[PDB]
Amino acid sequence: GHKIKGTVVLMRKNVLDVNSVTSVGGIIGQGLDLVGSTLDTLTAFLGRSVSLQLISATKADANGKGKLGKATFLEGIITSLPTLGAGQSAFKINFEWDDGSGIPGAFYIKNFMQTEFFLVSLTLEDIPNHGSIHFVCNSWIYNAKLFKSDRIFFANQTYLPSETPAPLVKYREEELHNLRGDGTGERKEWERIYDYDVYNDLGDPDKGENHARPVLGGNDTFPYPRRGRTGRKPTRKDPNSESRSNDVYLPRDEAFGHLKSSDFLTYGLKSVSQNVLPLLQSAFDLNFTPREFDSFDEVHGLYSGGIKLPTDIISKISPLPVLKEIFRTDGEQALKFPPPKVIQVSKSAWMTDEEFAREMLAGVNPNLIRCLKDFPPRSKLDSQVYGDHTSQITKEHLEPNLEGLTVDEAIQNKRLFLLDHHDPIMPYLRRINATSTKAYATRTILFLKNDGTLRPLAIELSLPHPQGDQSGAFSQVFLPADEGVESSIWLLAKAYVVVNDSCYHQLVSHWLNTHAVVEPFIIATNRHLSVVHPIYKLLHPHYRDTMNINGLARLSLVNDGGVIEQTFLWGRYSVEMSAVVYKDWVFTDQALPADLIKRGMAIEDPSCPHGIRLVIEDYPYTVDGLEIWDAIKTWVHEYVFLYYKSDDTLREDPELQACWKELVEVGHGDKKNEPWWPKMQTREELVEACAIIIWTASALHAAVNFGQYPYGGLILNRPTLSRRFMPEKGSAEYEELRKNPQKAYLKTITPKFQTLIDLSVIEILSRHASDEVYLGERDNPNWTSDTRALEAFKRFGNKLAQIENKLSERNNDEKLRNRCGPVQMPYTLLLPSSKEGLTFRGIPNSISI
Ligand SMILES: COc1cc(OO)ccc1O
Ligand SMILES: [Fe+3]
Repeated sequence: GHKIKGTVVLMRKNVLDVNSVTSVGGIIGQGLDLVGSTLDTLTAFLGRSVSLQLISATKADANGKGKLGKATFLEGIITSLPTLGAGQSAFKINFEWDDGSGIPGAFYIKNFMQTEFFLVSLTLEDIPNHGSIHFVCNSWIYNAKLFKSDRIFFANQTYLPSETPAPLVKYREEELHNLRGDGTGERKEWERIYDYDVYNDLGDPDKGENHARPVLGGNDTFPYPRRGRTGRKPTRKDPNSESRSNDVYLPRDEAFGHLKSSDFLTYGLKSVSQNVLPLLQSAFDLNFTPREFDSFDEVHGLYSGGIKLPTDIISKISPLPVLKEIFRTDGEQALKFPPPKVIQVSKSAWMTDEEFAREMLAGVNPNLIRCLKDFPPRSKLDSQVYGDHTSQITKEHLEPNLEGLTVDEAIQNKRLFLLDHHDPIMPYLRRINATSTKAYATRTILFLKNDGTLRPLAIELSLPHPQGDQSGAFSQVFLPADEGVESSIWLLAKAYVVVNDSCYHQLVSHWLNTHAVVEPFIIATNRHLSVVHPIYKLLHPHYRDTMNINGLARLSLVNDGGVIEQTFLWGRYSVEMSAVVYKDWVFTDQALPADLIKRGMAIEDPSCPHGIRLVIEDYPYTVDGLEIWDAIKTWVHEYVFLYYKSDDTLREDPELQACWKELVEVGHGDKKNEPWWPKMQTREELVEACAIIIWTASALHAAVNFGQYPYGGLILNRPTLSRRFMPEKGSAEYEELRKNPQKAYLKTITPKFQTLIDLSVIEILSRHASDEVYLGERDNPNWTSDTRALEAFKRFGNKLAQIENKLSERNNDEKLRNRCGPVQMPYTLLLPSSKEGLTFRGIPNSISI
């Protein structure tokens, strides 16, 4: 018949593996672009090492399964190739194919090498009038005897759940079945089995009672999204907890390798909590560095001279992989930190009222503020009088040197806003304040001034059960002052609000509303939508490395004695408190327009550009994100209506339906009966659902994760812990504010040790890897043969490229100063593209850090 020409592109384990790639990190992509040939070790793949077998998409055998044509082995290396690129090795392989064998549509691969490799692609240079077929793989191929079923890959062509090619139908449903792989057994590194399980692996019951943590999800007290199932043996002292392991399983392929050493961020983070944390505390349990800061100047010295420690420790936390890049130093005993953008221009601006309020709109947590409708603000808590009652905010003390409006008119004109942190911490406060932490539940009323700037009017510091629990809310309301002890008091007052905000942001805005919430969709997508499905291809890029970064969090971030419990206010009740907040989480309210309206920050107004009128126009996060959200909406809508002819073609889609059902009923199973879930019946419901998922994985996480060090790298500006209560007016504490307010501020906020852990961790989190795939229409190569989709994708990147310039001119507009503030820090967090490193910009396609 003939002999089809195929070219296989792969990558060897050495190239992507951290343990062996800890040599290159200064520059990647270059180095003669490993054409494969030079330093030939590739002969190893030749011979009886790897075999491929074509599956016909047009010719079906006895039953109806496509005809397979002779296992062919790799023959020879292709030295160069126009589009080879770094770390890749090409191989030639011709297949025995007759004219009457049909068109290939999938292939099987066997790896007899005893050392996995990353298969990249396969291209076929056909026979009849049919063009070149491309197979995009990007998957690790492990030894052939470990599988029992044999790895299968499908060509470029995207087909609806019809599973289209008849000879290909049973191959499509079979692999999907392989992806679910039942729900029994312990998962191994080489497996690609996606399944759910509850959060029952965060504590360590065997090591103690002090170490057990409540089971998150599967119950009504602490509901939570499901997480990827790992099959470890249960804890001994507890059948419902999973035993800890220094290695958490995630389906192979969800774990992304890198070419550069400095890009294994999860590796850096694991090392900080395993090598750096333990080594760091010994120097404090010693005396090389005092346990506390004594002045602000001593804090500013962290990014200048750094912190001197015994060279014995430095020669240990310096030569190690990935950190050898992150950590700054001079030589012997001097761990420095890069200066955060917050003080690069002015070192004092963070203390200004205008900066404190501006950060509620353009900061690390710009998602909470809400337009105040009634007065005084009331709680949403139960019958414990203060929720039934309200807030004790002084209506007698609102609006000093500003507007001569009443509280009734200010609300009518929509000039009053609220940053409510009262309810979430309240029920755990008596418990939190029993430890070494002393916190308050807070509230802060802000006023919109004529110049467009926001200004905090009053802060209410509330405590629990003043002689009770019922009819309880020991509140105190503090007002702004610019001098005398009253100003040192006010400064401390803001630190109480911020300690609440930083913790709410870390656990909710960030971990919960992003990392936690997105994982069940990833499991749902892989278990039910075939790689070939159009929706699968729309979703995939936004899932990259999410399960891997989350697996690390469960292991050392949000675990029993992790960094989060040790650095944030909510302490050991950190994660469980976020499950209590999950209670109020509603999918549809995650869309930017809905969220804004929900918080009263925007009203529906058809005349306006995005269909909504903003209550505060100088609102960076909102103004910018609305542009990106709309870009996402248009792209998903164009993409969806390209494959779905009518609403009935959607309802007929078995893969899409089984996917959503399992997502609602299992993935976010604690909310299966929620009335707000979209029904996958209309095409506009699928557009909305997909837009929310993408928004969450890209722009929401970006706006939330990337300003962490730039704003919070200065612990004074974003303290994460409160150690003291507000100084008693006549006590020796009050006299200390008068004497040394700086040291008074330092004893109230996060201690020195925890500050070094926080800076280390949020420094890694806020950095962009060099091989980051950005929202800016970035994908990888030929993900689909559908020319129409490719074009709709280019249009997407094009509107993003235009949005970028658009955001750039706003930062140069001096009338919009909530974008810069006294700190002179232009809001660049929502710009799509970035270079690498601590760049206060860049929107990755997915939650990768
Ligand atoms: C537990 O949640 C977290 C997830 C993170 O991933 O970016 C980082 C810090 C966290 O506290
Ligand atoms: Fe993150």
